[PDB]
Order: sequence, then C-alpha cells, then structure tokens
Amino acid sequence: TQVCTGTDMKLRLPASPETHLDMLRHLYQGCQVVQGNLELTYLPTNASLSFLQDIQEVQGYVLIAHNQVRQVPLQRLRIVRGTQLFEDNYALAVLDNGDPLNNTTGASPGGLRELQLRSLTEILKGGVLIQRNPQLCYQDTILWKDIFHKNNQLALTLIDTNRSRACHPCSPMCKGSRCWGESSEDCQSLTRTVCAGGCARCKGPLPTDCCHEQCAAGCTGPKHSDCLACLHFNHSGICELHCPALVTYNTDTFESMPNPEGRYTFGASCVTACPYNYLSTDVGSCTLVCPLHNQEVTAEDGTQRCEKCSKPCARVCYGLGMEHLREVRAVTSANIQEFAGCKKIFGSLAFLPESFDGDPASNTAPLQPEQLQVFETLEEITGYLYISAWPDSLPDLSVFQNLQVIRGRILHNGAYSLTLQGLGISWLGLRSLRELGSGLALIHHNTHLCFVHTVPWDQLFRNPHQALLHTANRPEDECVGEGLACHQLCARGHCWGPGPTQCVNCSQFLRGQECVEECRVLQGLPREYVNARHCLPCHPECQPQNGSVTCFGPEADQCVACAHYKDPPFCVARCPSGVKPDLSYMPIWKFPDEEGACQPCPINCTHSCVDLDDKGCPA
Amino acid sequence: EVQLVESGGGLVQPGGSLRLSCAASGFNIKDTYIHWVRQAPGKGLEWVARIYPTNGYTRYADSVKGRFTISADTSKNTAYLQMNSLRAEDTAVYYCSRWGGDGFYAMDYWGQGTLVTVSS
Amino acid sequence: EVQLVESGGGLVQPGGSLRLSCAASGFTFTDYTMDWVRQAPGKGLEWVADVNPNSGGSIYNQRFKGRFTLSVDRSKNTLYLQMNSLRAEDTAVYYCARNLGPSFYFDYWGQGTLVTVSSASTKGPSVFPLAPSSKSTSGGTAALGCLVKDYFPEPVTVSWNSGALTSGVHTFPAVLQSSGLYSLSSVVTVPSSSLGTQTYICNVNHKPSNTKVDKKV
Amino acid sequence: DIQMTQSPSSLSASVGDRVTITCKASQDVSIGVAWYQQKPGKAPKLLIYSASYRYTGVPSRFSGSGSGTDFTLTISSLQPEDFATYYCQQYYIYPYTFGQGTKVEIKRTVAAPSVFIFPPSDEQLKSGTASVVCLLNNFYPREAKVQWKVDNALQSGNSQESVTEQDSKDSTYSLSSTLTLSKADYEKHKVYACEVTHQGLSSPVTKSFNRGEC
Repeated sequence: TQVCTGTDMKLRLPASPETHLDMLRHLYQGCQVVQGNLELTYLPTNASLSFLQDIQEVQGYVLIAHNQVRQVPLQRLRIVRGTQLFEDNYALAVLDNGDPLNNTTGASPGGLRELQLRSLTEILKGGVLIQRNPQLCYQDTILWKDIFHKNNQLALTLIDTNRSRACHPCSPMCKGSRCWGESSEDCQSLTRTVCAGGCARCKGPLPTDCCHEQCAAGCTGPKHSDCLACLHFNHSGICELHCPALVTYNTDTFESMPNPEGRYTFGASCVTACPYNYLSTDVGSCTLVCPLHNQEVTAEDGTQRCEKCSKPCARVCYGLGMEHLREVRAVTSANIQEFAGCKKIFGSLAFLPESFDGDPASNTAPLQPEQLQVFETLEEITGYLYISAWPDSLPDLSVFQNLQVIRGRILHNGAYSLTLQGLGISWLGLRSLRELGSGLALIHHNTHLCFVHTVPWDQLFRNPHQALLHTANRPEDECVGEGLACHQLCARGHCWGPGPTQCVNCSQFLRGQECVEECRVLQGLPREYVNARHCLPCHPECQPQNGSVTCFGPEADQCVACAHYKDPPFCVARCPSGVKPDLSYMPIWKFPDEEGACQPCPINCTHSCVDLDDKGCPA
Repeated sequence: EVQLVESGGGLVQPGGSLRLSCAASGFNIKDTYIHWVRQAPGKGLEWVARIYPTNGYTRYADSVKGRFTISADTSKNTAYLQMNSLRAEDTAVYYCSRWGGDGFYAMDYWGQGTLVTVSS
Repeated sequence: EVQLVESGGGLVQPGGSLRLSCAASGFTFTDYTMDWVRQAPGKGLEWVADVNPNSGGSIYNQRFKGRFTLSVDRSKNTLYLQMNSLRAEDTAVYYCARNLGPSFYFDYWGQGTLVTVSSASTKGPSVFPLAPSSKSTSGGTAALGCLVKDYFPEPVTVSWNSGALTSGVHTFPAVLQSSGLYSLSSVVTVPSSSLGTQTYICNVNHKPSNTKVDKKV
Repeated sequence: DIQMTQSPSSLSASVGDRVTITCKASQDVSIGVAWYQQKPGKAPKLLIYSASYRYTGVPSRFSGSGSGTDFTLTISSLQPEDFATYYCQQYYIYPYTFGQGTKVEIKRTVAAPSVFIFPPSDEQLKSGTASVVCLLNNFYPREAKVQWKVDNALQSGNSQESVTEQDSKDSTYSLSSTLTLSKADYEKHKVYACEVTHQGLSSPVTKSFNRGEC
C-alpha cells in the first residue's frame, strides 16, 4: 500500500540491534504516507536507507536519534501534521547523531551533515528540536517561520549550533543563504515570506502565484486540484474541507436515505471503505476499537463494523493496554482471573519475568503454569502477544493451541504483533494460528527452538510489507542433527512442532486433532466414517463386517443394517424400557422379532405381553 | 394436546432463500426430533428434513439435500428450516412435527401450517 | 467525572448576539456527536442542537432554522455555538452534552453558562436596610437584612460585618424584576437586644458597575 | 417534539427512603425514553435508557420502568446527594424534548415561619423609591403562597420573591417577598400588608405596617 503505520520507539534501544536495520527496510519500503511517527534510531554509517525516498507525508512527528549515518534519504517529504508530538511539544526532533565522544579516529564517523529535507514545505502542529549533532550545517540559516503553518504558529524552536567542524557556504545559485544543503539542488523553498495580504500560500510574488486555501504543501496552478498536499482531506485528487456525507435528509422531517456518493474519514484521506484490519463506523470513521455503545460485528465481507447495541452490549474481556488494564504492564496472579473462558480479547497479552516471579512488596503471587489454562478458549486477539519468559516445564506454547488470529491493531513499540524472546523452548505448537492482521513477528535468543523456517508465514500476513524476524536461536542444521522435522503427513513439510498433531495442513485425514494415514472404515474394531477428510464414529452400530459396516452417520440407520436388534429405523444391543415419560407412554415391553425388531405389546396392561408374558406394567 | 406453531412461510423469487420457523408447546424439546414436511396444495405430502435439537444431528430428503439446512434453538423451544436455491418445485403448504423415543417414529404433534410459493 | 466545560456566556441588549464554547474532558471528542441543551429559568430542559466532531455537519432544533450556527475544533477537543438576535425569548443557562440516543439522548454533560437579554445599561445597586418595624421586634430572636436592588448585569457579592457574621446569615438567588433589572436580599437572625446595641452591618460589591456598598440596620 | 412531562413537581423524601418519580409523553415513545438527575448548580447526568436499562457509572440505587406514553424512575434507597432536579427525555421525533422538571425534596418535620416586615427605610424616606419587603425564616415544607396587600386589596406584578436552597443539616427555608412602589403611593393608602399562607404554623402569620404609624 502507499500508506503504512509509523512506530513508537522514542529512545528505547532495539530488542535486537543487529536485525533493527532490516526491520525498517521492510516496514517503510516505498511508503508515501505514515499513519504514525517516522522514527530513525541507532542506524550505523553502513545503512543503505534509500527505500525511505518515497515518504511524502507523516501524520505524527519525525525523530532522527543516536544515528551514525552521514545523511538521510528523505528528499520527497512534503509536510508533517503532528497528530502526535515528541514530548507533546515537537514535530521534528534531531538528537545525538554522530558519536558521543567514545574512544574511537574515523574521519566520517556519521552525524547528519546538512538538512537535505528538500521538499519540507509545512509543519501543521508543534515545534522543532535539534540537540548534540556536532556535524550539522545550515540549520541556523533557515526561515523556519515560512514552514510553521500561518494559522497555528506554536513556533517554539530549540536548535543546537555547537559544531565540531567547519561549514562552507551553500551553492551561490540560491537567492541568498536559504538552503537545505551544499549543492545547487539544495535551495530552500519559501511559500509564506514571498506572499502578502490575503495570500496565505504562494509559489511566487504575483496574485496568480497564490494558492487555494485547502492547499498546505504548495500548488502548481491556482486551483484546489493543482496542489502538492492538502490541509484537511484528499479525496480522489480533490482537496476537500470534509469527506462527502453518507446520508441524505428530508431537511424538515430529517427522515434518512443512504448516500452512495459518501466516504469514510481515514488519516489525510476520504475512502469508500476501511482497509482490511480496521473497523467501519456508523458516522463514517475508520477505527481500531469501537465507540462506546457500539459492538465489533462479523460483517459479511470480513470488513468489520461498529454498530449499535439495541440492548446493553456484551461484557467482552479487555486485554492489557485497554480500559480496565491500560497502564497494566503484565499478566499477574490478579488479572489472570479476568480472562476465564474468554474467546475474543479487546487488547494485548504480555508475559514478562515479573508476570511469573511476581513481587511480594507490590503484593502479587508468583504464577503457577496451571493458571495459564484460562486462555485455551481463545479464538481472536485485537492487540498483540508478547512473551519474554516461560515456565521450564513447558517446551511449547500449548495454552494457545486453539488461537486462530492476532490482529495487531495495537502493536508493541507501534511495530510488533508477536514477540517470542529468550524463551529457550524447542517448538511452538500453535496449531490453529493462521493470521497476523498487522505488524511484524519477532523470534530471537531461543536456545532449542527448531522448525521456525517450516511455518508458511506467507499465509498469515495481508500486505507485502510484513516479515518474520529471527536471530540468536537454535541452528536448523542442529535440528536435522536432532533427527526431527515436521511429520510425513504435514503438507509441504509445514508444522508448529514434532508429530501428527502439529501440521499446518494434513496430507490425508483428521481424527479429531490427529493427522493420520487412514481411518477405520475397514481396518479395525472401532469403525470410523469419513466426513470431508475428518473421521468420526457413529453411535457404535457400524458393526465390523469383512469389507463393510452398519450405521454411516451418527443418526444410526445408515451404513447397511443393525448389530443385534432394530427399533425401526435405529439399532440397539437390547430393546429398551424407559422410566421417564414426557407423555404418558413409555416404550411398552418391546418384544424381539426373529429379525430383531423391537415390537410394542398389543394390550395396554393387565392381560398379556411383558416380553416374558408375565407381570411388569402397573395395574 | 401437545402441539407446535409454524411461521416464516411466504412468496419468494426462484434461486432465492426463505427461513421457516416452528415453536413447540405442551412439551419442551429434549426427547425430540423436529421435522419439516410439505403438501402439494390439496394433494400429496413430502417429508423435507429433521433435526435432533439435543445434539444438532440433521437429515434431509433427496429434493432438498444440498439446498436446505435445518437448525434449532434448544433453549427457546424453536426449530427452523433455512431454504435456499428455491424452485417452482417448492410451491407447497409447509408443516412441522415431532418424534421422541426412537421406537415411536410416528408424527403425532404438529401446528397449523404456512404456505410457501416461488414465482417471478 | 468525565465531563464538559462551557464558556462565552453573558448578557446583551434586545436584537443583540453572543457565542458559546464547549471543551471536552476525560474522553475523545472525535468519536461521538456533541450537543447543546438549555434550562430557561424555572423549567427543565430544551434541546438546541447536535454537531458531529468529524466534519461539523450539524442538526439544530427548528426554533433555530436559519438562526444559530454550530462549529467544531477537533484540533483542541472543543466546539462553538453562535446565537441570533433575541429579545429574551431564548434566555437560558446553556449546557453542553454528548450523544447516546441512536438518535439523540445524552450521557455526558457540562456545568453550563448563561445567556440573558434586557434593554438595561450597566447600573450599580439601589439599596435598602431591611429593618423589622418596631411593631415586629421579638421578645427573643428577630431577623433583619439588606436588599440589593435595580442593578445590572450580575454578579453582586454580599457579606456581613466584613464577612465575620456567618451565624444565622442567609442570601437568596437574584430576581430579574419587572424594571428589566436584578435584585436579591441577604438576611440574618439575631437576639433583639444585640440588634439595638451591636447593630449589625452588611458589606457588598456589584462587580459590573464596580460599586461597593455598606449599610447597618 | 413529544412533550416529556415529569410528576409530581415536588416530593419530600429522606436519606434511606425508597423513592419514585413518573414521566409522561404527548405521543408513543415506547422504547424511546431516557431519565436524568441534575444536582443544585451542577451538570446533569443520564440514569436510565429505553425506560429500563441503567447506564455506565450510574450509582447502585437507580432503576426505571414503563412504556407507550407513561414512564417511571425509582431510587431503591436515597442518598444525601439526591436532593436535586430530575428529567426524562424522548428520542423518536425531531426536535428532541424533555419536560418541566421535578424536585426530590428533603423530608423532615414541619417548621414555624418566623416572620418580619419592612416599612421602606429611613433612607427611602428621602429617596422615594418605596421598595417594601416581607421576610420568612425557619419554615418547612417548601410549599406556600406569599403576596402583598394594600388597605384591603391584593397587589402583584410590581412584586418579586426569592428563597434558600437547602443545607441537609436541617433544611428549613428562608423567603423574602418584595414590592416596588413610590412615595406617591405611600401617601395614597393607609395600610400595607403581607400574606403568610404556609403550613408551618396553625394560622396564616400575616404581617402589616402603615402610611402613618409605620
């Protein structure tokens, strides 16, 4: 997609600094609009970041921190909106880039030399921050009050100039010292200090060089169509103040007709539907969680809806990071009770060391592995799953065997939907898992963990931008040294662990949750019928024949005959005498025929027929 | 007597769907199959489907095999026929009935019925 | 607890106009329709309008067809309402709210703010020391007071003996009386021999005309 | 519009009481009614929706019922914080509408209207704007008539009246009644009077003063 998520990493070090560079090479690959923050952190001088060239707009802020790159490939960035801000104050932050005076000689030790943000035309909220970048030139010769939006001049700025090197002047082809950088490509744009009076925007000094009111990042022609980025919405190349309404009204009655020319609101845009993992809402918002008194429903096209509870809504179970558990860092002895029998979770799940070695001063108990059984009902998670400790008695993640999907609408550090770190364990066992709705999956420092290369990660994602990220685990050469793999019946060798209960799809048949070579149609005593590759008993009257069987479906009339007696149509080991009525007629003393038919008696009581022609009905 | 009540019969397009509904009275569905049956108007009968509401087992006739599905709410004393891929060969007066105790597969309790029609 | 905060209340002359503001606290302004509802002195509630936070598209009561204007400031969790040219028919305390009618019925609310109209200019109080007649003094505890009268607009402030006389003191809500101006009384209950010796003092300020007032009774 | 009236407009209950209020429509609002409280000088809040469903964060004591045109609130046991105004609202027919309001009043024993009368001051004896006053304190319940008389007629419309709203430590009332006249009315009559038609003493505790003998 041309739209991607931003991140939330704000001067935390990477959970794997080694595989951090390639995480960004997936997440931002050819992205044009960032739904979040653009963070560039701890990136070394060798970093081929050229895939960032396509970013046109950021809805959050930009943070470029602690990097040893000489330059940043961001020359296409038109504008930043500041829907979030760094320290609630800043929309562009440049921190601590180069080296902090280590014991290291290298003549180009990184640090950003220049601005080179050659497109940046507007900032709609928040200030600018630059600190401890001793390599940086030209940040001081900028008219930042052209770029700060005229109608929201929250123009705080804190810029460092403590250089440890010289700066020569920018190319004299510029109209004075107004530059991004050193070359004749690198002149600063002006769009507000070359304009006057009613011209809130222009491309030049004339009244014809002015731009339309909806146009933030400048214009080419004078019309609302002619514009390089727009202040409120883009709809189909029209710069609209609002998205078009989804309803038409009577104007007096306010009786309502749906409008097919309506759109939903999503980021900087108006769209006719919400993208795959989001929620559609009655008022036309595309969201992550439903509004209060709206439920997330299983809408027909899979594109979920938030529609209205005409009774009080069902008490769905919150995960960590939502309502009841927003601030709550961990599953513990106290909140594990709140998941008992829950099948969809509204939030995330997290296992830290402190989840299991629970603190007696913050008076919680250490966690028993048996308390984890409360999750075995779980079908779906709206947030993420994070694991950084596990009990040494569990070689696997068995309590999640029934989990189909993790959405990642909430993400760990804004980026990750599944984390499995430092756990030691040998396999995963997640047999039902078939979807990762958004965000990356991280699996690192796991001592014995085999078979992670056998999972068809292809089938779980819904964009070309997500990957599995792995390092410091078990060698897969030492997994063939263990002599084990996925089982013979695992389709293309795809599994979650060792044996017939672990395959992602089965080559032959399913006996309950066992993938098997064949089923007991002929080959044994407990006979099993086939139901579209599943295998099941009847009620036990498919009596073993030498080449056939006796009741196919568990409505016991269906393979060929009966084993001992018939009560038409069904089959039994004895004609029965029930002592509960509903209506005042029990099965009256059903005598066997010679072909075993269980026939009722010909007089109501008193006179004859008790199977032995005796006395066993009352009166 | 013990008795039922049919509902949800009506007029439909061919190829379309209709959901019939049948509630139970004088008993509560646990020793139970619930059936659907239909009459060619003032002529022959045809049996359509059964459900056992106490475990969800279902069976069908060769005319509605792979077209229709029978279903129930075993708490709300009610069973349903989900008819789909409808035909002119479905214009009939529909009826619902019971069995209970398998040695008595004879249909004693029923409701008032409802018409079903399929047309342009 | 979760709640709204209103501003822009005041008074004008007949045919004049004013505007209100409402800011949301404890919840996201972005996900619910927002409302105005008012109490016209001595009644319950009248609905004024609904407005959506996503585009400012809004539905007023027919009492304001072509009269009132709604707007939203989704940049700062806030909304605004413009008023039209009353001769006091639309006099009320106006409250903000947000919606839960799948339709219009409101679950979270604000403290409200005043809009009232009179032809009056700003005026400081006419004053009267509310003695009992000597034909109405008690063989025990009597009452006295001070009337603060024919002033405009609100607020007045009233106290007794520099604020030290709290023992048996009372003050009532103001009446917008038949001259188009405001009045209230403050009163105190005391043993009659102390009233004839330690004769108690009322001490006042009207903030709009800035006039301070004093009296004893 | 559907007019969503309340009743009865004043009713006295104590802390601990089961309490009831009713609500009535001008038209069907069958599952289309909600219920409210508003405390003295505070924001309103929602209590109940679709006649009967209590809302989020609403206290342990609140309930509702009714349908068609006729609706009910009930408080299972009353708190010190319920001495307030109450409403119901409709949400079927535009424009949307409440009613005239109703108070749950604080219940305690009847109390004696302790009453005083002001001949218009020794500084009005100069200034000539005869602003006359009559004063009650210590009375209960809230329900009364006060009004003005001159010689033996009644006078109004140049009159205005105001009261306390209540401290739950006792909650007996004060009232002032005011009458605006001139010095050219002061010489027009002989007697001026104030009617104290309230329950808290076993007679209407009527007050007076003079043109002459004040």
